[PDB]
Amino acid sequence: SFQYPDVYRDETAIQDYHGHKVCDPYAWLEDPDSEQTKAFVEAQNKITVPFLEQCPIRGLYKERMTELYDYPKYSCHFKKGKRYFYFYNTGLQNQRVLYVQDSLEGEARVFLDPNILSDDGTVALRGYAFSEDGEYFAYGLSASGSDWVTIKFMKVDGAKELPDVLERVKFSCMAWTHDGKGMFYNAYPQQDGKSDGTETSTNLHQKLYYHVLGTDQSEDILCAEFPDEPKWMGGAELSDDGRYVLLSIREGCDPVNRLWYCDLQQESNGITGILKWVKLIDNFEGEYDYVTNEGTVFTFKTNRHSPNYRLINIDFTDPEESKWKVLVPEHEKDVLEWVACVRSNFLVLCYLHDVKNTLQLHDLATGALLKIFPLEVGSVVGYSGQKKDTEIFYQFTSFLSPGIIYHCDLTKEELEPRVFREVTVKGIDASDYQTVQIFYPSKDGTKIPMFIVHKKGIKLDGSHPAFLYGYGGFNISITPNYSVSRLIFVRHMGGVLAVANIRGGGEYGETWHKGGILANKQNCFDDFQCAAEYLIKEGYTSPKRLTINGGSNGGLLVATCANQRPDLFGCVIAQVGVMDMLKFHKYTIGHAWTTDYGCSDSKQHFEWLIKYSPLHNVKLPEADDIQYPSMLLLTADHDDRVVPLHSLKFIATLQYIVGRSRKQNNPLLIHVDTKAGHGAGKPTAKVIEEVSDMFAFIARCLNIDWIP
Ligand SMILES: O=C([C@@H]1CCCN1C(=O)CCCN1C(=O)NC(c2ccccc2)(c2ccccc2)C1=O)N1CCCC1
Repeated sequence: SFQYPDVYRDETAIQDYHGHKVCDPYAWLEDPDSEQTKAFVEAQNKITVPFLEQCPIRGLYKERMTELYDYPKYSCHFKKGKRYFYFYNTGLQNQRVLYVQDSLEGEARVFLDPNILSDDGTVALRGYAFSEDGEYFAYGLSASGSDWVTIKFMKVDGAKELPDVLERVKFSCMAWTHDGKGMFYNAYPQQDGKSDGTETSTNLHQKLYYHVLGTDQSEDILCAEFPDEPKWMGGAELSDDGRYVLLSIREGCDPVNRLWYCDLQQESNGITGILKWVKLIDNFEGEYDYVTNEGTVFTFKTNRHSPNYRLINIDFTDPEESKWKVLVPEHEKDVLEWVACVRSNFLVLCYLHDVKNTLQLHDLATGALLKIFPLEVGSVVGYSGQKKDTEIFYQFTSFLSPGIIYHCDLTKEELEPRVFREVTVKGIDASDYQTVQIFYPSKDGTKIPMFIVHKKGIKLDGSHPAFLYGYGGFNISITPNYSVSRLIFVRHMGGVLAVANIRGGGEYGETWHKGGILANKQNCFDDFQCAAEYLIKEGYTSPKRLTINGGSNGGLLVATCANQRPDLFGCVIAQVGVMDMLKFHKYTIGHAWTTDYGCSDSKQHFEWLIKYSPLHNVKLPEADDIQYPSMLLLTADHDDRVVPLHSLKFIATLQYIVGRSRKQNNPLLIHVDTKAGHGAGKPTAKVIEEVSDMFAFIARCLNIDWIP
């Protein structure tokens, strides 16, 4: 009932990659500003939108979604100075709001409402930092979902807006020096062309500046720069005593960093230029994440010779590795997620035990286990408690639990944590659904964890629509989260939810990470393909009714699996994904992902990439009874994280190579949203629209009837 647009093929766009010749006939789609690209985007949306709204389930869904998603969304309370703050979204607000109250008992008042900044909610808060005395506040503002940030400042008492403004900020830190004179932050060199998120220009030479309040940005002090290394990025932070400036130098997305420090008492007259950095750890062999310090003895969470991480103390007066003391040895199985120091000498260790979180209280001096905090199965997605705090707050979330915030007064003999707040989403009955965690072997036998959710009592006859989700990369762990959107799939679409913790992530330490990157990248596609076969063999679903979803790095995942095993799925939703594995390093911050995929500039890497690159491996099955799965690619014009050209070229390729076939009846579509980016800061209204599209696609393609 619909035909695809004619898209010019530049058959002369041939490039040589180490003796190999590859044709990129839609390379012209790499210019966001051309009239041709604009005409192409407008045309594609001209066929997608209608098709999506033509589904009577789309409105049913959006309605249901609007009611179920309408619940109070709170964040952990956190104390800065003598006041308390917490984010709160009454329900369907575009962006959450920052509240402030002088007392846990006192009345809270609005502090910062990003909602009065843009009628549609596409201006989001991206990063904030309070001054040591909690008397001054700084926050980053992002428009249309770009990573680019604008740092503004506020006076806490009275919530007065200051005139200071910092531009050209991206992937920056925010560290105030304890004297309250200024803050450290990162910026990029003023470059030609635009800088609003629609550009594809590569970000290099990020520098470290220091901004003194009450001055103009032209006056900022350059405190660190690496002109010999364009890719390095140095984030800064102050130690608990405000005496040292710790600079973590990073290159790429690997769990490793260089560690230089600066003794602020050694600076002749303060911060007037490039600091007298001491190159403590001058290499990229391991990650060193700062926890706390006592005098010159610093406590760090590291992964050095410890794939599952551990805590170690370093004395800046005797730095020799041969002298580091192990505070909390590495666990043989559990991965030490993060650590916090609270109440002067308490350590909060959060572990990942079989894709589940656990909280324990340890002693700083010896590092001995003091207490375990009971936690049901799920994850901790919120926490507050600084070294100066005498109490802690943490938020628990699961597949059927919207979230419980717990409190614990650490100044009491009996450390009994009590429930501070508990959210519930009526219209959904947890008692009706069951969560189960299984382990299935992959092509090489490696047992892989997977979560499974569905209504109780379902008969495993492969007659149920299944939704399999996954990421698989960059040391990212997919733990239990609440998702109204997905629960409506189970309840009103009789579907089965399942999440595979395939290799490439960090569910099992760096070892797990390295098991799915560079040369072992194919391991990620095998693990995920095996999870689909498992669900099909065990009776949960059938290929014709199995949908797979992934976003960003996970978009590469599903896009690649569709290419390698199209017979295994009946629907594919790839969100803002990577498709051109040959040039991803050429745009914006793509050069950073090479530590996981490699670079096509190397003849050794090229060989791995050319084997799975979604864009270069589209091919119509030779088998007559086999066609490509229905496919929906979601992208946006301001995604400066993963440029849209990846999806643009990939779709053009699909419709030409496959869409043009006679046996192809399954639609290959794309939707390019406007005024939105990679996903962070996306307004509540745009997000309701997105899921309504995704599930309208499934229901219409798999022909699923709604269940009241
Ligand atoms: O968005 C992404 C991936 C995954 C998440 C982070 N990411 C990024 O591409 C992160 C880009 C920006 N960035 C770096 O290039 N290094 C990080 C870093 C982030 C996480 C882990 C290690 C380093 C950094 C540098 C200095 C100081 C602090 C942090 C950072 O934020 N992808 C989209 C396409 C596939 C990968």
